[PDB]
Amino acid sequence: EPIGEAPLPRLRLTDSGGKPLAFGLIDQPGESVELNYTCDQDICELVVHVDGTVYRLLVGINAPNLREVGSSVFLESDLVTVGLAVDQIVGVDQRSENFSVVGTLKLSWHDPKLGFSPDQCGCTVKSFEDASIRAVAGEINLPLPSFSFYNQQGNRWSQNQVIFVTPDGRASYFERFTVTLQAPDFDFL
Amino acid sequence: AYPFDRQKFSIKVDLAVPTNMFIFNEIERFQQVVGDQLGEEEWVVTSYSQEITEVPFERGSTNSRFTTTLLVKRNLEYYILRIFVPLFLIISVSWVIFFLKDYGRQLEVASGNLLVFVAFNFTISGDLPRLGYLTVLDRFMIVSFCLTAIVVLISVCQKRLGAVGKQAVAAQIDTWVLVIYPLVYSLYIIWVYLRFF
Repeated sequence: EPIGEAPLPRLRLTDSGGKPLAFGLIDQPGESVELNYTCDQDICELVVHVDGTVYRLLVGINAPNLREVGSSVFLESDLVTVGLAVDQIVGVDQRSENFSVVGTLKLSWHDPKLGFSPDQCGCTVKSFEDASIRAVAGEINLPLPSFSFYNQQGNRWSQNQVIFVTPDGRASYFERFTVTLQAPDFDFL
Repeated sequence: AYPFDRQKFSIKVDLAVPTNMFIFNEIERFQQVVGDQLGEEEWVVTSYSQEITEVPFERGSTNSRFTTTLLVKRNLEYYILRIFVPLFLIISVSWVIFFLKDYGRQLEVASGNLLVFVAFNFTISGDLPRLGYLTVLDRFMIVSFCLTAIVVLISVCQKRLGAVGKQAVAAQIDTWVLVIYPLVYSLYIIWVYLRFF
């Protein structure tokens, strides 16, 4: 239902692969749209498309009389938490307009995959380092974030990389780097 | 034409496989070719271009190529301030002392200017390759070098010539160097206006 004076957008429920399963049929009032589907397969992974190529959208599960923020969430998570800190300022080069820092990075997010029982290892946290990290997820084929220092010139000497995994799914990625960046707002007036 | 020149820079991307296996077909700009801020205030971009050609290799193999070109120009605020201002002042005063009839002092200032210029000669050469020809800035300094070693000749001739008593030649010839010195540089500038502007 639009907040106010906003045209009705297109909606469509398909499969995570891409095949469509259901469509939304609007009524005479025009202030809301309706879409209904009931699964009959062993796994039902669903995606909600909202097409407009602000607005309010409601999603429910097993909610007869949904008319008139539940107990739990009903959408997955790919939200990444970030954090950066500065430890040193190695130098400043006025004439070439760049500077260097030595810092540390923290990326952490939630994934229902990559979980593990405490029986496979007898342990509670698993650790990977250096280039073995590239030798994990490809077999599992689950997407990882990949960052990039946008305004970096040259190479980035990172001396340590580590990711800790907790059975429920939480993974925290740390990094320690030394990089040279560009400063384009130097004003000598 | 240094330092009044506008050079061009190229980026060439080439394929490592023959034409029959791959080629380049179309040029697509998914982003702005030249970003708004780049640094390097000394050079300023005025245009750009992209094109695709075909270059030969080996004996019967050719590969694609894709060229990006940038056209640039040089700012003149640094050069006008470190070189052109100190050089104009030293030449002007070495011409205004000519009003004083204290001879030999004319030699003393002109001798010192010989020492200064060889310093300005090494300074300018500091940031250029060991070139094989003549720039513009190199011609200007050659003219001032040769001209100033001629006024010392006149001053040493004037000093001896006034010992005999023939000051009439000395005073009359003194005014001659009062017009040749400021006229010549104006002549040289005109010869530079036509060849570049």
